[PDB]
Amino acid sequence: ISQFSEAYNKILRNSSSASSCQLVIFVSCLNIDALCATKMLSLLFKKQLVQSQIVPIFGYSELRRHYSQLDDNINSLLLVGFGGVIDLEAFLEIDPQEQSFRRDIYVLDAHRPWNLDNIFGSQIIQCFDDGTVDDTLGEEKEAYYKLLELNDLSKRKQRKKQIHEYEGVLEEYYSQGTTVVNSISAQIYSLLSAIGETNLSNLWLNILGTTSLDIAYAQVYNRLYPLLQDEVKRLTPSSRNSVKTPDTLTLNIQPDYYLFLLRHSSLYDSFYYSNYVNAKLSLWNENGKKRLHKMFARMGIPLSTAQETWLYMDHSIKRELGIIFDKNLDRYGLQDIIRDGFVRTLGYRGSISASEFVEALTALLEVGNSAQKLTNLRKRWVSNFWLSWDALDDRKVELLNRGIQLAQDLQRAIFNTGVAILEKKLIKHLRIYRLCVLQDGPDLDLYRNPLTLLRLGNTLIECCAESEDKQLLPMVLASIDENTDTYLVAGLTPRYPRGTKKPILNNFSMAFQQITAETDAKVRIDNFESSIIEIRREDLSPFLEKLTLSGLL
Amino acid sequence: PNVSRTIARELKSFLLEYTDETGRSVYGARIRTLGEMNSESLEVNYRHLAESKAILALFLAKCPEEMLKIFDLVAMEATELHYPDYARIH
Repeated sequence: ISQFSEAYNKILRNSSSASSCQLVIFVSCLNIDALCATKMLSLLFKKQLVQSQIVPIFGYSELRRHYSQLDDNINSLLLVGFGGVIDLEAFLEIDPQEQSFRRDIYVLDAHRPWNLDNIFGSQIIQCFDDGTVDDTLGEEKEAYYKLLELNDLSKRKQRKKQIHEYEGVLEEYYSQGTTVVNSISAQIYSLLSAIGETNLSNLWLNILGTTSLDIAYAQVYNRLYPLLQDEVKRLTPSSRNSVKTPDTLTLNIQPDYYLFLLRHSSLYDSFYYSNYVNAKLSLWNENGKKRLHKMFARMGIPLSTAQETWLYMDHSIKRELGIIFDKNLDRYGLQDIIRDGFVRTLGYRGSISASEFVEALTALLEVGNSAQKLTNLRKRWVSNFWLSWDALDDRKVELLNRGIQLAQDLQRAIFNTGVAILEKKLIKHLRIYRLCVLQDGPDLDLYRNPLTLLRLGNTLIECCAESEDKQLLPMVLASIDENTDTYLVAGLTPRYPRGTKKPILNNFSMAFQQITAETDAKVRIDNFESSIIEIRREDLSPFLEKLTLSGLL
Repeated sequence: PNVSRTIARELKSFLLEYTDETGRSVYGARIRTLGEMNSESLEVNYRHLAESKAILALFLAKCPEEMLKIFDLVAMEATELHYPDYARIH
């Protein structure tokens, strides 16, 4: 509810001291956006050389272990991606200490709607709600100034009728789907441009941030291109090349493709594993696989030349890469492939597509790495976080490729198993919504991570619906290996075929909390996201039955 | 001979719009097959060629040599109209 620059000067005044400082910025959690945000944030701190702690939090339940344990001198705290949904004032408590409260916890979140207790009643925040939903948002505005603090019998009856009158519309709010408005990174950059830093790798961090989520919607991002492209116009390494030159040597616009790993993998394998194209061409089917080859017969690209790594393909095919696709792809309905994208060239190393980089980092997060076992695993993910954090750095590229050799493999897993599902037609159309469960599969170790099931769930909800009449219906998935029937189940959102009228607001967040409040059968919201929960095989089936009814949508 | 060129004008007609088993041109589907497989062997049944005309079948039992060279260039023409490419393939 504040100016970004002024919130900045506040976090400046409470910061620098002897001993320095102290602030812990919480990077959270598994979302690439977090990295994108906190890296340019951390670089900004290093600019004024302000000491910082930075914590890799996984579990939402895990945050309590930290904040309740170690705090001493820390008067100014910062947090990322948490608290937009569940309020930490009740969750942490707080317990006001010393107006002009000593500690300011900044909470940065893209999630909506905000918790009601957060924005109004200033204690721990210093909210980041600005500027996306301001709004009004008159529904939260009347939620308090009316409620607080609230012949005489008719005035009591009138008063109470008014109270429930506000409580109904208030109940409409805060019970709702969790949907990201704008990427937190973008706003950190809006905060950053007011201070005056135009830095190139910074901007690349923004591009990374925005393009973190294009796998899932945009939704506003379709109109974020002005806010990026203009900035790309606010700077330039040289008016003209001047090949290369070995330095600056920076990012530029190119006809990029939702196509998967075009530059770091072989072309044919790049269609065959791509996510958008899995769908339209029915590639899980042997009968459709051929249709790809017909694409190549249309392009005049040899099959043998399609099998070869993209660095080494002939030059003629490169110069025709932006034409041939226009000549052909239009006929297959694949006409939405070509985006205007961002590509940063490091020169003699190669170039990297904005999206593919994100595929590298995601790749890093799950691989390349009774409560003791889950804690130890979540711990392994915590360590792995930094292995992924390092790849963002420019000076070490040598491990970034270790991401990509993984990002390929994962797909080779994911695709494979994905097909293993469609052969058995495991989809349960049900009535109100679509649902699935993986009872068996190869290498569930890869599927342990929330984000792995976010991407498999994504290629699957993308595959089932082209569309593909009728009625985009949200999907459900489940997997188990070890940790005694943890059976991780993540919520999902429907995918429109590039024509998106409504955000549609994932409802699993609410539907799960209704069940936690009913019989709560081995239901665990331990994962940071409201869409993803844990379950046991003993209680999963009654849970599934209680999921089927009553349907909130 | 140049007269033989006119023969091509006939055999191309045999190459695409010829049908059998209630529609669904077979040789069109072979060209489509390679085609995708791009195995560069187009395959023509002698039964059908002899079914349309015995005059060409007689040319196969007299002088296959130069006639296959006349024929396969036209096959390349048919693949050319069906897939406006393979100037780069074979």
